[PDB]
Parts: sequence; C-alpha cells; structure tokens
Amino acid sequence: MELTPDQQTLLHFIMDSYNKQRMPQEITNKILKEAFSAEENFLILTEMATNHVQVLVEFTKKLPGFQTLDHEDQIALLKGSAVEAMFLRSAEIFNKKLPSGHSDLLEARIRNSGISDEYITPMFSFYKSIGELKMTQEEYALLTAIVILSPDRQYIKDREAVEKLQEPLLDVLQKLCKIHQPENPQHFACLLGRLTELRTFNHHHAEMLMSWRVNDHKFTPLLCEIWDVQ
Amino acid sequence: DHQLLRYLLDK
Ligand SMILES: Cc1cc(C(=O)O)ccc1NC(=O)[C@H](C1CCCCC1)n1c(-c2ccc(Cl)cc2)nc2cc(F)c(F)cc21
Repeated sequence: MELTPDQQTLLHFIMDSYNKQRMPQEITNKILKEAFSAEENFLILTEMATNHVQVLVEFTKKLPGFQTLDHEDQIALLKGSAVEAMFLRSAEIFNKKLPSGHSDLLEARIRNSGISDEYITPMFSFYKSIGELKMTQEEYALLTAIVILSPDRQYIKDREAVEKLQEPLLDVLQKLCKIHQPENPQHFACLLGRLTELRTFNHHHAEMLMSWRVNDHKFTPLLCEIWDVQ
Repeated sequence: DHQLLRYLLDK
C-alpha cells in the first residue's frame, strides 16, 4: 500500500534528476511576453528542443540500470523516446496554473506559432487529455522515465533487460496513484492509457516540423540525429 | 549514425 524505503529513495532520486530541467516559467514568460513571427518561433523551437535532448540524455543516464544496458539498445531507447518526452514535457508546462486569461493567451500564441493547422488539433487534444489527469510533478517525472524505458521500442534487441528496469518505476507510480487519488481507482490506468496517444506524435513529427510556415527548415546536428530531418 | 547521441551517452 505505502511507499517502501527503496521506493522512497527511487522517487526522490528521480525527482532530483527531473529537477535539472529548464524551469517552466522561463518558457511561458517568453511566449506570453510578445508575439513572434513563424520564423522566430521555429528558431525558439529548435533551440528549446536541442537543450531538451541534451537534458534528456543526462536524465536517462541516471535511470537505475540504464548504463548496464547494451549500448545499441541504449541508443534505440533514447532515439525512440525523445519526441514523446518532448511532447509530454510541453504538455506539463501547458497545464501549469497561470494568472487569469494567461493560459488562453499561451494557447493562442502556440496555435499561431507557425505549425500547420493540420497538427494543431491533435496537439491541443493531447495537452487537454493530459490536463484532465491533474498530474503532480512526481507523476510527470515517473511517466517520463517509464516512456524512456519502454521495452517494446524498435530495434531493441534485449527487451527483458528493459522490462526489468521499467517495472520498479511502474510500481512506484502505481502506489502514488492509489494514494493521490484513492477517489479514482482508475488514475493509474488512465495515466498509462495516455502513453498510447503520446506515441501517435512519432508518426508525423517530421511532417509537422517540415510543414512549419517558414521558407527554410534548419535543424541542428543533434536534432537531425534524433528527429530524422535534413 | 547517431554519432552525437553515442558521444553524449559515453562521454
Ligand atoms: C521543446 C520544449 C522543451 C522544453 C523543456 O526542455 O523543458 C519545454 C517546452 C518545449 N516546447 C516548446 O518550446 C514548444 C514551442 C511552442 C511554439 C513556440 C516555440 C516553442 N511548445 C510546444 C510544441 C509545439 C510544436 C512542436 Cl512540433 C513541439 C512542441 N508545445 C508547447 C506547449 C507549451 F505550454 C509551451 F510552453 C511550449 C510548447
């Protein structure tokens, strides 16, 4: 029922590493400060996404046991989860409580950032489905680690080794749900169900990026490796 | 190739 000593250590250790991220307010303060052109926004996106990949590799390297995995599998995990982690992190920031009308403005700014309307609806549909879950910081942190340690990723050779690493995180997450919402004995499964919608963002991420309303689509060397663009 | 990613992972 309650969190054991080993689980309390895992959680706090996950929280510490998750906390090495660019503070949310910085990203939203900037978007809300003024309106930018589709060109300025594509550049804000590439800079933010390059820093996020770098932070994700450091977060991933700290996940208990990740280092012991076969090197090629380590690559397949990072590569397979980077786009999802980025959208889950964007979902987290989108649903953070803001002063009155600020979230309306944040949504308006993003909707008009340069992304094609084709991709706007699926994106806000996912961020909205996330906001309905009223996730805590510990939940976003655990869900991110669960996403990274997905044993059914493509080109994963040794799936069992990854299952062994993902299971303790699912266990801690499940215990937390059975506590933070005893009122919703579905919360754990609801959180897990969202991972299916997250996966849909892999399919058209490249299309979504190349469709941005700019005349040139310049990425960084790191983003080219991880996104399959250029 | 994932040269950059392999680099960041090993360092
Ligand atoms: C990358 C990234 C990294 C971190 C991190 O390392 O912590 C945090 C957030 C982001 N995300 C972004 O910058 C972008 C852009 C929104 C548009 C302007 C430039 C930033 N962004 C997207 C989006 C839209 C489309 C795509 Cl393809 C990807 C993401 N959805 C958002 C929802 C929001 F609430 C928000 F505040 C920013 C959001």
